[PDB]
Amino acid sequence: WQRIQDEADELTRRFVALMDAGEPADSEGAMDAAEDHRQGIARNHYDCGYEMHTCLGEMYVSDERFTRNIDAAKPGLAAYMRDAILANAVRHTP
Repeated sequence: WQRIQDEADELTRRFVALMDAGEPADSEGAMDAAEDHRQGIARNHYDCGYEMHTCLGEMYVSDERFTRNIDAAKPGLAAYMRDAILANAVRHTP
């Protein structure tokens, strides 16, 4: 497919779908999604990096430039995602 963009968009729906259920971002399914999230991100470049994952959490809310674009497809998804990243990361490394 060579389309390394639509794949990321599947995650948003996947994460957002969690919001729809209002599951706990610490949901194994959600967190497992975090594992998938990290796996797909790291797979594109670099490798294991829970820390680099935490770094993206910043843009998911920091720098109104990125926050504004991400959350544009759903309100508050950015804030919720930040919660998602750390919980998965924390069970691995607090």
